[PDB]
Amino acid sequence: MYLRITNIVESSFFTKFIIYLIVLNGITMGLETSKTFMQSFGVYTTLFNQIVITIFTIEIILRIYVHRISFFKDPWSLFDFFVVAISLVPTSSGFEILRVLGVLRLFRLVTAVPQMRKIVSALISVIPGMLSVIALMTLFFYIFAIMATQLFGERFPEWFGTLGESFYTLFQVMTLESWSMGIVRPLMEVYPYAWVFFIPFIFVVTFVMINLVVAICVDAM
Amino acid sequence: MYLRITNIVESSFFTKFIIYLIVLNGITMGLETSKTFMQSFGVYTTLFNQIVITIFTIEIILRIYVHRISFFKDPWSLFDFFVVAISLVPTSSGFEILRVLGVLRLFRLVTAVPQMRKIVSALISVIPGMLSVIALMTLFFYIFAIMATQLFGERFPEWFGTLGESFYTLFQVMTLESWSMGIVRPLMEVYPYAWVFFIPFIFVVTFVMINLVVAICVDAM
Amino acid sequence: MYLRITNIVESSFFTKFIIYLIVLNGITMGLETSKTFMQSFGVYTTLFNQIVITIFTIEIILRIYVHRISFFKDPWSLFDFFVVAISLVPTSSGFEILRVLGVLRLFRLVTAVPQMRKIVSALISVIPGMLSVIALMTLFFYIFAIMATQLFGERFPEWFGTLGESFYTLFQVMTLESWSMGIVRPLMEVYPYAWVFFIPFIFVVTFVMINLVVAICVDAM
Amino acid sequence: MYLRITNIVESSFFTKFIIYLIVLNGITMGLETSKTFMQSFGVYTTLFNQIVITIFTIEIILRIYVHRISFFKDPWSLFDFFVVAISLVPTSSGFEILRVLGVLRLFRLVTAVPQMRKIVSALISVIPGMLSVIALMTLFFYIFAIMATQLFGERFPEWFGTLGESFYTLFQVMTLESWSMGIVRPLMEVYPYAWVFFIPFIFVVTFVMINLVVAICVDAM
Ligand SMILES: CCCCCCCCCCCCCC(=O)OC[C@H](COP(=O)(O)OCC[N+](C)(C)C)OC(=O)CCCCCCCCCCCCC
Ligand SMILES: CCCCCCCCCCCCCC(=O)OC[C@H](COP(=O)(O)OCC[N+](C)(C)C)OC(=O)CCCCCCCCCCCCC
Ligand SMILES: CCCCCCCCCCCCCC(=O)OC[C@H](COP(=O)(O)OCC[N+](C)(C)C)OC(=O)CCCCCCCCCCCCC
Ligand SMILES: CCCCCCCCCCCCCC(=O)OC[C@H](COP(=O)(O)OCC[N+](C)(C)C)OC(=O)CCCCCCCCCCCCC
Ligand SMILES: CCCCCCCCCCCCCC(=O)OC[C@H](COP(=O)(O)OCC[N+](C)(C)C)OC(=O)CCCCCCCCCCCCC
Ligand code: NA
Ligand code: NA
Ligand code: NA
Ligand code: NA
Ligand code: NA
Ligand code: NA
Ligand code: NA
Ligand code: NA
Repeated sequence: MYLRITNIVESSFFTKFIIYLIVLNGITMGLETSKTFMQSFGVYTTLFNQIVITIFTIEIILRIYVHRISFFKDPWSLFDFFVVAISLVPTSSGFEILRVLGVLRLFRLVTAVPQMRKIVSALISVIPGMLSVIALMTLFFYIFAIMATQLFGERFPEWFGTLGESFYTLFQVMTLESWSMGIVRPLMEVYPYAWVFFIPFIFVVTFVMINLVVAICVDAM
Repeated sequence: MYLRITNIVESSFFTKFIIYLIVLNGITMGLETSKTFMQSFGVYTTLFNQIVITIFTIEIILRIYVHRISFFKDPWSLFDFFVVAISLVPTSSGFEILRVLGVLRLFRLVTAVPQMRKIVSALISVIPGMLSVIALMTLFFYIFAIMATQLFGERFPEWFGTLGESFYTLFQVMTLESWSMGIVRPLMEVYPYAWVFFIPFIFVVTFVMINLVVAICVDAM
Repeated sequence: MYLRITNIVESSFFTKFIIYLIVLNGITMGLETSKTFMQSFGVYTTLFNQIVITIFTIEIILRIYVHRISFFKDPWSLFDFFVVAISLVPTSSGFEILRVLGVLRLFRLVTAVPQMRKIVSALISVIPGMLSVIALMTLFFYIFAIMATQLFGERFPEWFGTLGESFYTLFQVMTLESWSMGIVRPLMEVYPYAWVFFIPFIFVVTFVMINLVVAICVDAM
Repeated sequence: MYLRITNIVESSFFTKFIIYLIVLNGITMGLETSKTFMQSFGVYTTLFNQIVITIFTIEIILRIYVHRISFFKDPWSLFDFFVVAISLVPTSSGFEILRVLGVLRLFRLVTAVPQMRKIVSALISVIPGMLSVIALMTLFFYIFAIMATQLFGERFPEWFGTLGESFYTLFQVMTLESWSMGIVRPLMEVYPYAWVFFIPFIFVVTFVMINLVVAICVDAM
């Protein structure tokens, strides 16, 4: 019977039907946002959702027999697998984080549809030639996060009280968001030389970012 | 008589006259801004405006006889047509949006003048090789807008109470405007892990923008 | 005697002496910033300044005889000329704007020193192949400035009350500075669809900027 | 005995041991951040730290005998030397800046590990072909800092009262952070034409940054 199901799974109908459900489930997910819609067509949509996930677990099961070991060596299938399993976890229990991560299954639209695969693939293939710079950056943040924590955390707990708060804050400074009016001007009211820490930080982190972007421009070319 | 008008329309004088009215109408539109100017030369300018639009409907009518089917297959002509038709709708009725969309006819300066067409054309031709990325991005926002709405909308209605509000807020975050001091620091006062949602969002959305620009740099070359 | 002065003007000493005064005057200008320095060495520096400008008017006069018509066809000489004339206007009278524009003479360091000329020249030569885009942008701003003025100026005078205030505000939105928390969120409290005006504005203006930068990247390459 | 130590120092074990201590010290530096961890394992970590720095002074001393004059002509060795010497200065005395600059020794991970050297080297080699532009920029800030100080410092001391304050504020404006809502809108309430100073400043400074990046894009290619 292997070939009988294999010709189902491999068919255009099968794929088109799945893509059809993605778009349908996607639309219905946005409708579940409205409190109004849910007081009317609430149960309609709730049952519709348990229907789709069933059709998708079957689909994933059918796909696995047809592909066996090849399935679990396909990034796109693994994604499909993990995103459907997330969606499988019971409505209650633990936390509702899982209930929300369910919406991630709309990314199956990238999986099921080629051309989307193409862009995602292109975007991703750029990432390996970045990891050395990313690593450098992460070491850099880690070193300045520790300095900021022990230089400013006592008198500025919310922003630098903790290694994590300092990472967060340093990230924010990197995006240049309120770095002066909101963080460094207030800091200087106690520590007039705080600028000797953040200006060089901003220069480096910006300089790197420019280089990182240049990398992708030159390397893709 | 066809050719008699065709030599009018196709002439150098004709175009130069029209461009002359654009610049004249454009200048007059900026003066209609001054409350002072309107209490003096109010009626002067109001009559001048109904005159020009008449001259432009004639022009569009003349252009259509001379070009017929070719006219409505010319992007620039269509623009000219639609931007003049907007301007034709009566002074009152419905809303005053139409009175304002009238000023869009100054983009007729781009139509009437070559060299302008060229740059607009150059800018636009870049857009097809972007739609896959734009599509990816739009799906991306939609998935995160839905997550944010159901994760933050209850306790943060202004920013995430509604799918549209979440789209808006997520857009703002993408521009990096006040994303931390204005949105994510407040959110974390209730949801200490909100940062697990917005930092990866900012990374992805930034990464893409960088790639999108790299695309245009490499692809234009 | 022409050649006698021409060999003075053309000498290394002459140029080196002038550059020496630039750096000296530049340093002294920063010292004139200190209220403390001026209560001590105030008169020392004040006389020193009238000395230098004299040496520079002579220099410009000497240079003109040696170059005649060629002088006033040299951008760098013209700059040198106009920046020294600004500096010549009496200490009082009219406004003190002139007293401040004097510091612009430190840009003579770019003039007098080659290599600086080289970078400035390189930076400038890029500008012609931008003017079509700049023109487009300026028309664009002008059209949206007028729309914003008549859509938001009544209820938001500070930001859109006037064509100029609208230009200013639209510029600010373009830099993405507080565009949402500071301008468009407040606007939406009265005009819930204000977002239909500013989001498309931001997209266009950003898109253009990206293209403009791409232009310089591809064209220099 | 020279060669006896040279085979120690030059060995694979030796380097691997040192990198092992870097990562160990780095990890331990991040734990010294926790107030909790220090009341427990406080002395454990404090002793561990004086141990490592000893091991590193030995290492630097061993490396110097093996390399002599070549050592102090190696950028990476010099860094190693200076970053370890910082770490040597006694726990108290003067200020605690030295205690903090100690954490800079984690950049030893860049020294000790190849591939890291490569990226740092790649990033740095880009800097020479920038110094002309940096120089132009520095002159530029200096001229405008002086203008801003004497135009705005009297009525706006916090932001422009002093040449250094003006440098700081002008830097912030360059990052575009709150330049309008936070600095130029307030300034205009007293000086309605302040915009004639900051808009052209923002244009020039932005233009240059764009060019500077274009330089690195074209020049790296
Ligand atoms: C890799 C480059 C970036 C690394 C640069 C790190 C430099 C850190 C700058 C210090 C910023 C503020 C730190 C600070 O503690 O505040 C200023 C202190 C004065 O306060 P402090 O003495 O700490 O005691 C606090 C008492 N209170 C609350 C009443 C002020 O007094 C000072 O801290 C003065 C600091 C001036 C010397 C710093 C210049 C050294 C640059 C590093 C050179 C080697 C690496 C490149
Ligand atoms: C490639 C094309 C790009 C065009 C470049 C755009 C440059 C436009 C600069 C206009 C900026 C002036 C705005 C301003 O100063 O405040 C707004 C004022 C309102 O002041 P207000 O006190 O209410 O009354 C003015 C009194 N009056 C009429 C006797 C002068 O109201 C006015 O000033 C109205 C002045 C409007 C003149 C605009 C002329 C631009 C030519 C347009 C060329 C293309 C047309 C399609
Ligand atoms: C590679 C990226 C790494 C992250 C991927 C997923 C990792 C999942 C970690 C999540 C674990 C912690 C999240 C969590 O506990 O939920 C926190 C809240 C839900 O409310 P909750 O904190 O339980 O209620 C406290 C407030 N109260 C008591 C006053 C009601 O809701 C929140 O704000 C959580 C923040 C959202 C993050 C949860 C995952 C969404 C991220 C999906 C996209 C990530 C990149 C693609
Ligand atoms: C290529 C290298 C890049 C390295 C990647 C950097 C990622 C580091 C993530 C650290 C973020 C965690 C920060 C955080 O959660 O809050 C700060 C806490 C303070 O909390 P606290 O309540 O005060 O006490 C902690 C209790 N304890 C010790 C028993 C666990 O204090 C701590 O959590 C201290 C934890 C520090 C562990 C850091 C390990 C990073 C390895 C460094 C590798 C390179 C070394 C040269
Ligand atoms: C191509 C760029 C075009 C601009 C180039 C130069 C054009 C010169 C136009 C200046 C004419 C108007 C300036 C002016 O009136 O001075 C305004 C104030 C001085 O105080 P003032 O307004 O007289 O006092 C009123 C306040 N009160 C009564 C309470 C004391 O001080 C100010 O805030 C004026 C704002 C500074 C602009 C003056 C020129 C400096 C720009 C130099 C760099 C421009 C680009 C390189
Ligand atoms: Na301030
Ligand atoms: Na703050
Ligand atoms: Na805060
Ligand atoms: Na807020
Ligand atoms: Na808000
Ligand atoms: Na506001
Ligand atoms: Na305001
Ligand atoms: Na302020």
